[PDB]
Amino acid sequence: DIVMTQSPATLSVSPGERATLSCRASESVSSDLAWYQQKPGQAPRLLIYGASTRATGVPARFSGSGSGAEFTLTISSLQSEDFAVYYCQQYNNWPPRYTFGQGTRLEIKRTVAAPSVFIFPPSDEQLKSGTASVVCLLNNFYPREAKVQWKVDNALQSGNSQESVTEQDSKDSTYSLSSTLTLSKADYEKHKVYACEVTHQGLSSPVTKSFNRG
Amino acid sequence: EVQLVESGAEVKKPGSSVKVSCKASGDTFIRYSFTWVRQAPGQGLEWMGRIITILDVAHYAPHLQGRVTITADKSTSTVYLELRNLRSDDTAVYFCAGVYEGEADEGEYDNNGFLKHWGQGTLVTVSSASTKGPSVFPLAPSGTAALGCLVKDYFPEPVTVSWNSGALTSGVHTFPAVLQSSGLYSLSSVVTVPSSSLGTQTYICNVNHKPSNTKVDKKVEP
Amino acid sequence: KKVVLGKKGDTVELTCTASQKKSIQFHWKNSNQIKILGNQGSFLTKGPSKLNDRADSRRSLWDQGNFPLIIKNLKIEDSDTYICEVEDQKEEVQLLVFGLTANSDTHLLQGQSLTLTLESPPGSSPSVQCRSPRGKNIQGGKTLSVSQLELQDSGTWTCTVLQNQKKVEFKIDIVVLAFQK
Amino acid sequence: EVVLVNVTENFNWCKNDMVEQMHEDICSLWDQSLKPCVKLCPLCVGAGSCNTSVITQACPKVSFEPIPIHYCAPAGFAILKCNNKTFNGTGPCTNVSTVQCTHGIRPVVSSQLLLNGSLAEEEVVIRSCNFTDNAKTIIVQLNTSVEINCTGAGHCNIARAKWNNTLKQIASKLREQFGNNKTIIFKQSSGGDPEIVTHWFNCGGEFFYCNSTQLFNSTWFNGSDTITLPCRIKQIINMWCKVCKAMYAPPISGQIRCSSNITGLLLTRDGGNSNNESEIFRPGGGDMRDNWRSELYKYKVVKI
Ligand SMILES: OC[C@H]1O[C@@](CO)(O[C@H]2O[C@H](CO)[C@@H](O)[C@H](O)[C@H]2O)[C@@H](O)[C@@H]1O
Ligand SMILES: *[C@@H]1O[C@H](CO)[C@@H](O)[C@H](O)[C@H]1NC(C)=O
Ligand SMILES: *[C@@H]1O[C@H](CO)[C@@H](O)[C@H](O)[C@H]1NC(C)=O
Ligand SMILES: *[C@@H]1O[C@H](CO)[C@@H](O)[C@H](O)[C@H]1NC(C)=O
Ligand SMILES: *[C@@H]1O[C@H](CO)[C@@H](O)[C@H](O)[C@H]1NC(C)=O
Ligand SMILES: *[C@@H]1O[C@H](CO)[C@@H](O)[C@H](O)[C@H]1NC(C)=O
Ligand SMILES: *[C@@H]1O[C@H](CO)[C@@H](O)[C@H](O)[C@H]1NC(C)=O
Ligand SMILES: *[C@@H]1O[C@H](CO)[C@@H](O)[C@H](O)[C@H]1NC(C)=O
Ligand SMILES: *[C@@H]1O[C@H](CO)[C@@H](O)[C@H](O)[C@H]1NC(C)=O
Repeated sequence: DIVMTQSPATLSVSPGERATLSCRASESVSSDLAWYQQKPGQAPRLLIYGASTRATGVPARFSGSGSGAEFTLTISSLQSEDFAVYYCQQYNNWPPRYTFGQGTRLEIKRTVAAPSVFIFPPSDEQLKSGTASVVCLLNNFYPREAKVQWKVDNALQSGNSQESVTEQDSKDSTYSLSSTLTLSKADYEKHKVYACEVTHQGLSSPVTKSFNRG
Repeated sequence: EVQLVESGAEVKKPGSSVKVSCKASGDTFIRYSFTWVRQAPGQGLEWMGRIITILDVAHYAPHLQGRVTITADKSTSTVYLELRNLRSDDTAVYFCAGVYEGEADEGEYDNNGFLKHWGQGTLVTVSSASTKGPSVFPLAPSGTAALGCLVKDYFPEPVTVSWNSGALTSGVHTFPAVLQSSGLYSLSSVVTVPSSSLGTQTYICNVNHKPSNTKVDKKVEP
Repeated sequence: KKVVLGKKGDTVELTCTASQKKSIQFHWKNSNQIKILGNQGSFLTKGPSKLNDRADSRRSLWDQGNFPLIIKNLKIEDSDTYICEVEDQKEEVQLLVFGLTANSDTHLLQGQSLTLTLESPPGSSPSVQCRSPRGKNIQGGKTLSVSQLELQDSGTWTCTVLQNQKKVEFKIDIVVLAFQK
Repeated sequence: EVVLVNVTENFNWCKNDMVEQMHEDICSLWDQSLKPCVKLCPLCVGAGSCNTSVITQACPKVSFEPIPIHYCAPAGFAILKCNNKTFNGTGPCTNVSTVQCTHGIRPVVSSQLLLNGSLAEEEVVIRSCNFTDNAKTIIVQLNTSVEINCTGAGHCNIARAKWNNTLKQIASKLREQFGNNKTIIFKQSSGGDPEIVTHWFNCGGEFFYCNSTQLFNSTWFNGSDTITLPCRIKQIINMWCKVCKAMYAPPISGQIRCSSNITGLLLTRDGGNSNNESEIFRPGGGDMRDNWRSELYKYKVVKI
C-alpha cells in the first residue's frame, strides 16, 4: 500500500508566524492529496484537496503545493485557532485503498515556564476501600516534555504509575500533568516516604515533592 | 451543504458486532459518496471504506475485508457501518464522512476521494469491562493552593467533571482519562485557588457518568 | 386470452416470456399498434404512447426471457389490450383499471349518507360490493350509496369490484363522528 | 476475387452469421481495450432476489482511433459478396464473387447516426427487415458524407444546409416506400435510455451524449447557419454489450476533438393506426448489430 509520512510530529510555531507542514508518500500519487485539520474533540476539517485547492470556507493563509510524492502545507500567518493537528490523505489508487498520514501536531510556541509541583496523599475514603492512589501534579508549564519519576523510600519505581497531559491551555499556552501512583494498601504502608521527582527544562535541578505517611 | 448526524455511542464485548448509522440531511443523497473513517484514542485516522451511494457498491480497506460492511438506504438517506467480530483494538471513534460527486443521477461522477462533510463522531468501545460508575475521592489541599477530585474506576467513557455546579470555571484542569491495567478508567480534575479561600469558599466537584447514569458531588476539604 | 385487473393510482406488471431462455428483441404495443416500450439490444426504448413517462420494464429479467411491462401510477385511460411481440410469437393481454372514491373526503356524522363512486373505462360493466367495519353491505353498478351511516361504520371499508369473473379489492377509510348527549 | 457467372445466390442480410460474429468480436475487443473502474451486472432467478455481480478494477485511460476490422472466412466456409451498386440485401444476386475477407470496417460504437461508414454508390438507400413493422430499425445509407465535429467542451457542430439537404434526400426515399401522398415528419427520440435518446458515441475513450432534437424537427412534402448540439460526457454508462451499468473515470484531457462523417442513420417509424396520411420518424439505434448490418449486408458465408 501507499504509506503516508508527515513531518515533523510536532511543530512549535510562535503566534502570527509561518507554518510549513511536510507530507511525503512512498510513491507518486499525482495530485490526489488532501489536508485536514483536527482539534481535540471534533471531526476533522477538510482544508486542501487536489494538492492545492482550498475548500469552501478555508481562509487564504492556507495553501498547499507539490505533487507526485512531495507535498507541503503552508499557513502564512498563525491565528490562535490555527493550532491543531493536521493530516494528509492520499486517494489516488484504484481499486480505492486510501491512506492517511500520522498527523503533525502544531502548537503555540512560548517562553520556557517551569511547573508548580503539587503532591496528594491518598484519601481516607480510598484507603478504606483497599487501594491507594497518590497524585503528583505538574501545573502550567512549557515546553511539554518532562520526566516524573516516583521514588518510594528512595526506591525507583517502575511500571506502577500512569501519566496524563492536558491540551495546551488556550489562555496561557502551557500544559499541566498528573502522574498517578497506585499500589495495594498493604505495599503502601509497607513503606514510609513517598516522593515524586520532576525534571523540566524550566528548572535548574530536578524538583522533588514528598510527604511521610501521616 | 449536507448535514451528517451519526448515532449514539456503542458499548460492545469483544466478538460482538456493531452497526453505526449516519442520517444525511439537506441535499441529494445519491449525489454523495460516504466514507467511514475511524480513530483510536491518541491515535491517527484510518480509512475504513467507501460507498458509491448511487451504485450501492462499497470498497474497503484490505485489513478489515470480510468483517466490515457499509450500506445505504436511499429511502431515508441513511448510511450504515457494520463491524463484525469486534476486538478490543477496534475501540475507537467511528466517523461518517462524504463529498459531493456531481450530477450522478445524470451520469456525472467525479469519484472524489476527499471528505468535505463529517458527522460528530460515534464512540465505539470494545471491552470485557461492564458498565459501572466511578468512585470519587477528594485530593485534599495543602503561597498557593491546589485541590481536586480523583475520579476512579469507571467504564465506559466518557465522564464529565465540573466545579461548584459550573460556577467555578477559572483555573480548572480536567485530565484526559487513562485506562488502568484493570480495564477500568480513572482520571483527575484539579483546580487552583487562593489559600485565603479555605475557611470561606467551600469547593464541590460534580462528576457525571451518563453510561452508568451515576451522579456524584464529593466535596473537597483541608 | 388473458385479463389483468388494475387499481387506479397503482402499479401493474404485465408479464411476457420467451420459449428459449436467451434474451432477444421484444416490444409492447397497444390495440392501435402504438409502440409502448421495448428493447434495442441492451438498451430500452419508449414509444409515443400516452403511457410513456409511466412505462418501464425490469432488465434483470431480460437475460431470463422475461419482458415485463410495468405501468406505474395507473390511470383509467390506461385501459386497453397490450401485445407483447417477441420471438415472433405474440402475447396478448387486456388491462382494465378502476377507481373508488367517497362522495365526501371529510368526516361524516351519524345518519348521514355515504356514496361511493366507481370510475371505469367505457364498455366494461362491473358489479361492486362493499362492506363496512360493522358488516353493512351494499352493491351496484356505477354508484353505490348508503342512506344513513351508523357510528359502527367508522373505520375501513372493503370494496370488491367484479369484472370478467375477476376481482380486485379496494379499501376506503371512512370517519364517522361520535358525540355527547 | 472471382466473379461467378450463370450463378444466382439468395441473400438475407437479416439472418447473417457474420453479424453475430462481428458483434462478439467487437464487444470482446472493447472489453479488452476499454475497462471500467466498476462494472455492475445483475444475475437473476436463483433464490428470489437478483444477486448483482460487481467487478472493481484499475481503469487506465485509453483513447485512440479504432482501426478498421476486416472480417475473414473461418476454416470450412466461404465469403460471397454481391457486386450490385444498389442492393436490398434480400433475394437473388447475379453479379457476385468469392473473396478473402470483407472490406475494412470501423467498429464505431454509436446510436442514431452511423459514423465513418461506407456511402451508397448511387442514391440514398433505406433498409429494414420489415418496413411494415413499426418496431424494426430503418437503416439509412447516404451517398454524400455530412461532417459532424464534436468537442469535450460539450457540443457538436453540423452544417445546417448540408443536413437540411440530406433530410430532403431521405424524406423523399421514405415517401417512395410509404406512398407518395404521405407527409414525412422528423421528431426527436421518444424516450428510453440516454444512449438511445441522445446520439451517443465514443470518442477519446469518453462517451458522448448529444441532444439531437435539433436534427429531427421538420415536416416534408406537407435560418441559423451551423447546427450546434448540446452534449455531455458521462462516467456512468449503460453498456451496449450486455445489460450492465459501468462507471468510468473522469476525463484527463482538455482537448477532446472528434471530426466524423455521418454516412448513415438509424431511424424508427412511429406507425400506428390513424387514417391520417403522414409518417413520423425518429432517430433510433442501440443495437450495434444494426450497425454491423449496415456494412455487412452485401455479404454471406457458405459451407464450402
Ligand atoms: O494498517 C491500517 C492502515 O491505516 C493507517 C493510515 O491509514 O494507519 C491508521 O490506522 C492505524 C490502526 O490500524 C492507526 O494506529 C494509525 O494511527 C492510523 O493512521 C496505515 O498506517 C495503515 O496502512
Ligand atoms: C429488393 O428487396 C425488396 C424488398 O426487400 C424486394 O421486394 C425486391 O424484389 C428486391 N429487388 C431486388 C433488387 O432484388
Ligand atoms: C445522392 O443520392 C440521391 C438519391 O436520393 C440523388 O438524388 C443525388 O443525386 C445523389 N448525389 C450524387 C450526385 O451522388
Ligand atoms: C412484418 O411485421 C408485420 C407487422 O408487425 C407483421 O404483421 C408481418 O408478419 C411481418 N412480416 C413477417 C413475414 O414477419
Ligand atoms: C468540421 O471540421 C472540418 C475540418 O476538419 C471542417 O471543414 C468543417 O467545416 C467542420 N464542420 C462544421 C464546423 O460544421
Ligand atoms: C434548407 O436549408 C435552409 C437553411 O440552410 C432551411 O432553412 C430550409 O428550410 C431548408 N429547405 C428549404 C429552403 O425549405
Ligand atoms: C434536449 O434539448 C432540446 C432543445 O435543444 C430540448 O427541447 C429537449 O427537450 C432536450 N432533451 C434532452 C435533455 O435530451
Ligand atoms: C471518424 O474518423 C475520424 C478520422 O480518422 C476519426 O478522427 C474519428 O474518431 C472518427 N469518428 C468516430 C466516431 O470514431
Ligand atoms: C469526411 O468526408 C469528406 C468527403 O467525403 C472527406 O474529404 C473527409 O476527409 C472526411 N473527414 C473525416 C474526418 O473522415
